[PDB]
Amino acid sequence: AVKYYTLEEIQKHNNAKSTWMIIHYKVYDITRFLSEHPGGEEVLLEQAGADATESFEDVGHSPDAREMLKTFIIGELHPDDR
Ligand code: HEM
Repeated sequence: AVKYYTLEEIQKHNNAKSTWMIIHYKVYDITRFLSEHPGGEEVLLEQAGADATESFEDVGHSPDAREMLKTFIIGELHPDDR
């Protein structure tokens, strides 16, 4: 079963030492990619600990980027927060 994380817990992972993000209700820990993102680290920090779905789609990420995203998954957003 997937683990659920609350928005309350996810918001605590909002800096360079630990960055989590929600994208389409899936929760990712991208801390280790913060310095390797082709779009740079600052745009990730700007939305660290939050739902970045809209920004991820608006930028227009490639299929390869979406396959890479799967490698950072840790769970899904708790339903009380959906
Ligand atoms: C945490 C999951 C994310 C992953 C795995 C990811 C991955 C990537 C990859 C692989 C690229 C290279 C081009 C491509 O393949 O599309 C890229 C480019 C980029 N990303 Fe992300 N990204 C993520 C989140 C974001 C977020 C949240 C933002 C917005 C704040 C963002 C903004 C950008 C920008 C501006 C570029 C470069 C411009 C572009 O080529 O149009 N990315 N990202």
